[PDB]
Amino acid sequence: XXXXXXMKLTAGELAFPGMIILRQRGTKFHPGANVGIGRDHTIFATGVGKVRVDTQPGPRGERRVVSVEPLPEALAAADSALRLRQVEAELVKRRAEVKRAMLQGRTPLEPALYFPLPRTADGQLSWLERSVA
Amino acid sequence: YKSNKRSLKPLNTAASWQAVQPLLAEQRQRAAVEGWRPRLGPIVDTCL
Amino acid sequence: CQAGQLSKQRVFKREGINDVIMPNTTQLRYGTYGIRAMASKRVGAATIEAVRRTLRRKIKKTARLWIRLSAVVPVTRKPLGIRMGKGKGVIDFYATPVRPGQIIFEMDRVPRKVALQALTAAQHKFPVKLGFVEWS
Amino acid sequence: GRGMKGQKSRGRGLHMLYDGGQLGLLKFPVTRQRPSYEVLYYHLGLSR
Amino acid sequence: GKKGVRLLVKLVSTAKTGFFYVTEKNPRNTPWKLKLMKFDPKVNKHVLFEEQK
RNA sequence: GGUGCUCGGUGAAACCGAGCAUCCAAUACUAAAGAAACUUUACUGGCUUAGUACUGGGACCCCAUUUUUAGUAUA
RNA sequence: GACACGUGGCUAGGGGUGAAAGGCCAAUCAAGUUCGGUAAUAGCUGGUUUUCUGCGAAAUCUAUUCAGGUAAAGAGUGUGUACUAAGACCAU
RNA sequence: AUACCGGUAGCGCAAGCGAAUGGUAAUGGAUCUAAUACAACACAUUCAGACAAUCGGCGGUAAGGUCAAUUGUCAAGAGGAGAACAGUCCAGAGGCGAGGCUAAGGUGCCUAACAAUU
RNA sequence: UAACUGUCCUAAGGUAGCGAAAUUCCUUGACUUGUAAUUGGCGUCCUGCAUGAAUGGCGGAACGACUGUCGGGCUGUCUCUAACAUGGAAUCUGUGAAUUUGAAAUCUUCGUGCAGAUGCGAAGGCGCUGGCAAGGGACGAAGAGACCCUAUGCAGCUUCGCUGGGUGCUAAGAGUUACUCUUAUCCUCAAGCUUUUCUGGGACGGAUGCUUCCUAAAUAGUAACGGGAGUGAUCAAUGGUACUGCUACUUAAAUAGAAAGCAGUGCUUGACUGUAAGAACCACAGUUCGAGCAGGGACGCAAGUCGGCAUUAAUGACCCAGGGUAACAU
RNA sequence: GUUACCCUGAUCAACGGACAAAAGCUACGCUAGGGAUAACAGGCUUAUCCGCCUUUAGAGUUCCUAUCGAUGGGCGGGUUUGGCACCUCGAUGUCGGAUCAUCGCGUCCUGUGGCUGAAGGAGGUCGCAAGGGUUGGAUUGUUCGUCCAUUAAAGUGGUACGUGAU
Ligand SMILES: [Mg+2]
Ligand SMILES: [Mg+2]
Ligand SMILES: [Mg+2]
Ligand SMILES: [Mg+2]
Ligand SMILES: [Mg+2]
Ligand SMILES: [Mg+2]
Ligand SMILES: [Mg+2]
Ligand SMILES: [Mg+2]
Ligand SMILES: [Mg+2]
Ligand SMILES: [Mg+2]
Ligand SMILES: [Mg+2]
Ligand SMILES: [Mg+2]
Ligand SMILES: [Mg+2]
Ligand SMILES: [Mg+2]
Ligand SMILES: [Mg+2]
Ligand SMILES: [Mg+2]
Ligand SMILES: [Mg+2]
Ligand SMILES: [Mg+2]
Repeated sequence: XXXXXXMKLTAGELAFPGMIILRQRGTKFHPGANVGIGRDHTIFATGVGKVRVDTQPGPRGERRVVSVEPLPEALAAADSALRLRQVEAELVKRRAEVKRAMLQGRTPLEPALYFPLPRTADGQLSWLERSVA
Repeated sequence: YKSNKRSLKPLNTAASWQAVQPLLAEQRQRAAVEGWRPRLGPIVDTCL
Repeated sequence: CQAGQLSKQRVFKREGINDVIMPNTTQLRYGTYGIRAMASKRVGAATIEAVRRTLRRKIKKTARLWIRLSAVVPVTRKPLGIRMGKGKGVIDFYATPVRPGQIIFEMDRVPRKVALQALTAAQHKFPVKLGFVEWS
Repeated sequence: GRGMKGQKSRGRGLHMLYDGGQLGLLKFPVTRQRPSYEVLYYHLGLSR
Repeated sequence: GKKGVRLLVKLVSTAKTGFFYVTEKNPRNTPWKLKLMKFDPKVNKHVLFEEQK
C-alpha cells in the first residue's frame, strides 16, 4: 500500500513535459499555465519550464495555483505556438541523449531481437502481431 | 518513500539542466551580440 | 467523576506534563480563593470525590465549591490471569490529567483561614502536592 | 565460505532458480509463434 | 455477487467480420437488446452493435 | 474618467444610454475579520547526572501600531 | 489333570500363534533376523585440517505449504567505467 | 542572491493560528573526497538481534517484557574509569621502548598524583 | 412437592424393581450406629454435575496369594531401645576390576555475572598429607528422549477423508453346451495417499485481498491477534458534451467541491481503434498519472472537452478449457 | 488442424493462487533437533497479597486517639495468586513425612516495661528481648482443616514453600 501523496517538484525546479509535479487527493493545488491535471488530480507539466507556486483569490478561500513558467531563453528562440513546439522538441531530444550518455549502456534500452521486425502495423511499433487480410 | 532503492531523481535533474544549457548559451550570446564572487590570491598560510 | 457520554471509547496517552506559567489558565475565573497543583499527576475519580468530601466537610452552605476537574478519561486495566496481548482490556476506572499550574478547587468568600484549613485536609488525601492561590 | 547451518551449507539440495515459492518465471505468457522461414537462410549483405 | 444479477454480455457488429465489444448490463433494469454506435476497426466507420450472448 | 444592481442591444463577448454609494473632496465612536511588528514564556536543535553545567531558534493569546469592512452620530 | 515331562514332526513375517497381555515367534518385535535396492533421505544436529596481508557487513523490507528454509531489494568484496561528481557537509 | 513544501509541539471556547529540527531545488565553496558514484560485470554473506539515552503504543506512566521513531555502543572492539561489569563514560589496539603530553576519572591509605584554594 | 391437566422441536422421552454407587461437582449430604476423637466402609433418606432386563437390572451358598473395614489372641512394628549369635565391613598376607576423567596447586561469606561462582571483586581464614566414617555441594555419575514444541519426518491403527477391480461376493453378456472368460458396481478385506500457516508455549477462539482515519513524532515512510469505519459494487444512465433555475449539502473517512450540491433539459456512446515521450512508485511480477500523433466519431457558434463516474476500495498471475475473426495448412 | 488477434470462465477468499482428489488417533509409539516453544524452580516485576503508617469522619452509655478503623494517599518484602520467558530439554525429586538441622522476629510461652474503662486476679494493646521450649494421636494420599485433653505454650516464616549419591 503506502499511498505516497505529496509534492514531487518544488517551486523553482526545472521541469520537462510529463513530469509529475504533485500527487494529491482532491484539488488542494489547482492547475495553472502549461500544467495538466489527471483523474486523481495529479499535476503534470506540459512544457519545459521552472515550476512556480503562487496564491490567487479563490471561490472558497486562498486558492494555490501551481504553474510552469517557460524559460526566458525560450520565448526568445520562438506562429509562436509552432516555434515553441520546435524549441521544446529539440530540448526533449537533447535530454534523452544526455541521459543515455550518463547511463553508460548498462540498462536494456531497445529490443534489438534476432526476429523479423518487431510486429509493425501500418502505424508500426506494435508488440502485438495481428494477421492481415 | 519505503522503497530502500536509490532514486534516479538526481540523474533526472542533472539531465534536464544539461539539456537546456546549449539553448541558454546561444540565446545569452545572441542578446550579447544583437544588443559574481571576488576571489583572493591563494596564500599557503596566514601565520608568519 | 464518570464519563458522562454515550460511547465507551478508548484512550492512548495518560499524562498531562506541560507548564502554563505565563497568563494561561493561571488566574482564578469563577472563585476568589483557589487550590492548585504543583506537579503533573494523572489522578483517578475516587481520589477526586474523596478530596471533595474531605474539603467539603470544612465548607459551609454559603460557600460554593467550583470543581475544575471532571473524570472523563477511560483507563483500561486487564484482569489478573490474562496473558500479555490479545487486544486492549475493558475500561476499569476514570481518571483526569493534572498539569503543574492548574487550579482544581477555587472558592468564594468563605474565610481565607478556613480555605487554608480545607487545603491541608485536601493535600493529605491527594497524591501530588497542592498549593494556595488567591484572587488578590 | 558457506556461512552457518542453512540449506546452502548442506550442499547440492536447492536449485539456483528456486525463489522461495512465488513462481515468478511461471507468471509470464507463453508464445508459440514460429518465426517465418528466411531465418534459416543465410543472410548476405550487398556491402560484403 | 450472487444477489447482483448484472452480467457481462457481448455486442456483435452489424457490418460484418465479427468485431465485438464486451460490456456489462443489468438484465432486469434493461430488457432491451443493447444497441449502440461504436467504432469498427475492420471497416473504419461507425456501425451498430446489438446484444448477443 | 470607477466599480456594481439590473432594463434592454448584438456576436456567444464586452461595452453602451440611466442612477444611486464612494474612488477624490470627512471626523468619531463601536463590533468584526486580516497585515506586519514585537517584551515574557511555552515549545524545541545540539550538549546533557535527567537542566546554580550550558547554548541556538522561537511561538499562541493580551496590550500597542495599522488596513478591509459594516453599524451608530455630525451642520 | 483345562496336568507335567522326554524324543522326533507341522504352522514363518504384512505372516504364524495367542483361555487375547500390543503377548510370544532364539536377550533391541503395533511388523523377527540377514542380505540386496543403498553411498536411501534428513530445510535438522555435529564437524571441516598450514601461514601472512588488505577490505569488511547484516539481523531491515517484500514474497513464499512460508516465517529456525529460500529468493529478490538494502548493506560487503574484487573488477570495470566515469565525474573536481547521479557524492558528503556548510552558507545564502 | 534564496525560494517552495508540511499542519504536528504549543495555544484557542471553537473556527482557526502555528514553531524548532526537517525535505527538495538553485547558487558558492583552494571545505572534505589514500576515496566516492554507477554497473544486465562477478562472488558472497545476512534476513533469530540486544541494551543505554530521548520521545511513544500495549502493559500496572510494572518487567535485562513485547512492539514503533531518532542516536550510540555491543554484535564484529581490545585499553583506562565505573570495586567486580556484552550494551555506561573516555577512547578506536601494526610491532617493540624502564621516553613525554593528555581524555574519562582522580589527587587521605590499599592505589599513581598538591597540608593547591586550607 | 405437581400425582391429573396446558404448551414447543421431537425415533422416543428411562417401568415393578435401583442409586452420593467401581461410577453424585456441591461434600466433612443432613439420619442412626462405629471411635474419646472417622472426609476411608457398613444400614436409611433423597436434591441422578455425568445410573439402570442384554453396555443384561435384583440379591444369595461355596470359592479367591482380589479389594475396604471391625473384635479375640499374639508379639520389639511402637512407647524406647538393650544384650547376644552368625556373616560381611574394619587389620594383615595373597590374587586383583569398573563407572568417571579439558587441565588443575580445587577455602568461606557477601556482591557481581548466560540471571544459584573453587577460579571475577571486597574482606577474612588456612602448618602439610592421610586412614576410618556421614553424604550438603561439585547444577555428582549413569540415558545425546521423562514431559512440551517443531520437522518436505516416520510407523501402525481408525473412519459417513480421497482414489482405485487389487480381494470376496453380486449384475449383464459369452463359451465349452456345474465351470471359465469379458465388462461394470454397491457393501466387505487388503492397501496407497493426503490430513497448511500467524500465535508473549501448544490447544481453543480469531484472522489471512483491497480502501480510509489515529498510532505515525508537521516531505515521504514507519510496528504490535493495537485502536474506530468500509468494501468483493451500483449505473445504458449515476457515462460524454452544451446549457437552465436555486443554494448549505456531496460519502465509508480524509482531502476537496458555487458545483464534483439539489432539480432539470437538447443531442449522443470517447464505457472507442492503434499508440505514447516523460514521471510517481517499486525487490520482482505487477500498480498509477500521462501531454502529444494517426483513424473514425460525439457535443459545442466557438473556446475547447470526451480513452467511463471528484479521487483514494469493488482489478485473481500463469496454465487449462471454450467462443468470434484472420492467415497458413490438409 | 497450426498460429496470432479480440474475448470469456474459480469465496484459485490459504486472495503471488502444491504437484489430480482428499479426515483423525497414538497413556504402544519411533527418529532428528530446540532451553529458539511450555511444566517441576532459579532470575526480573509487584497488578493481587502481607506488614508499616498517614488522614483520621466516626463507633466506643458522653468524649477520634483504652481499644477498632470508614475513605483517600503512600513506603517496605517477594513467603500468595499472577505477568515475562533470561537459565538448564547431550533427560537433573517437586505438591508429603521419617530422621537431623541452621537462621530471621512480625513473640505462643518463659524474662519484662508503659497506657489502661487498672479492685491485684483476668484481659486488651504497645515497647525491649530469639537463650531454649512448643507434646498427644483418632480421620483424610493431604502441606490444607477440625475435635478428642492434656501443657507455660501446642508460633509463623527463609531455608531450589530445607532435607531420595540417608
Ligand atoms: Mg521385510
Ligand atoms: Mg545494524
Ligand atoms: Mg525468516
Ligand atoms: Mg494540536
Ligand atoms: Mg538503531
Ligand atoms: Mg562498532
Ligand atoms: Mg571495551
Ligand atoms: Mg574495568
Ligand atoms: Mg567377620
Ligand atoms: Mg553468589
Ligand atoms: Mg580428616
Ligand atoms: Mg573415606
Ligand atoms: Mg510439515
Ligand atoms: Mg475481487
Ligand atoms: Mg481458439
Ligand atoms: Mg496459500
Ligand atoms: Mg493436491
Ligand atoms: Mg517461575
